[PDB]
Amino acid sequence: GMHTDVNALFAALWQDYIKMTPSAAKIHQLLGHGAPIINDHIALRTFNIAKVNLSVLAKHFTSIGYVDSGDYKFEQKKLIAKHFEHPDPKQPKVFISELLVEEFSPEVQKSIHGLIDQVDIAATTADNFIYSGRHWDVDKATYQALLAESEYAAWVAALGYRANHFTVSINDLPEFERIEDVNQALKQAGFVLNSSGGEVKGSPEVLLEQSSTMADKVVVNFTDGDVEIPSCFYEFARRYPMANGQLYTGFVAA
Ligand code: NI
Repeated sequence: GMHTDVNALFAALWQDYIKMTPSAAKIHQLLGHGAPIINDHIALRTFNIAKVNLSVLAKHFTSIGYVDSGDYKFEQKKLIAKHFEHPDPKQPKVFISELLVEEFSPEVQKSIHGLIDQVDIAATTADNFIYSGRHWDVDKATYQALLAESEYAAWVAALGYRANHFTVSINDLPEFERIEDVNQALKQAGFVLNSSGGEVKGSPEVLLEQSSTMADKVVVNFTDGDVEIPSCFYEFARRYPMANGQLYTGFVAA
């Protein structure tokens, strides 16, 4: 059955995540000097297939005190999502999204169903489910067909059930005030940041600023090949107070 302790769950999720994301292990040490770092959030992904849907993943958190705190729809990416909050403010928010499989070609829908058909339903209630990885055989052509319509779908097909990212709470870092200053320390320590949308996405005026490392790389063992792909980035977020004084809790620019 599922974890009973919130600290143990995140410990196990992080141990799994850093295997894909060595940069996160290094930056965690850099910023915290060996102390634990407060996280703003983690992000998990799935498909809207009953066996593995948003609600199934969410039970791993609502069973140990998380509360449903926000509903989101992302139209362009064909996603719905929710975030969950724990009564202890040291604990990360939990962001869980699911791809709407019906929005894709019949061929992609069949392929995605084919992967999830291989998931043992019993695995979905075990304690390791959210960091259990791949439960399916998948070949390169299947990966490419998914990738042609959805990077999200391809990522889930390649890596399975594992954290997509952890996000450091800049608010809570005792030595830093500004995301720009965290970004500068990261570059000075020899990490490279994603600079596509600009190195900082958002602004104080939209109540949220985020930045990230460039994704590390991992080898995925497809049925017909061993392919190197991007795994995960490590993210950084500063939140700002709304009109009423509480921090903005959303996940894109307000
Ligand atoms: Ni995030």
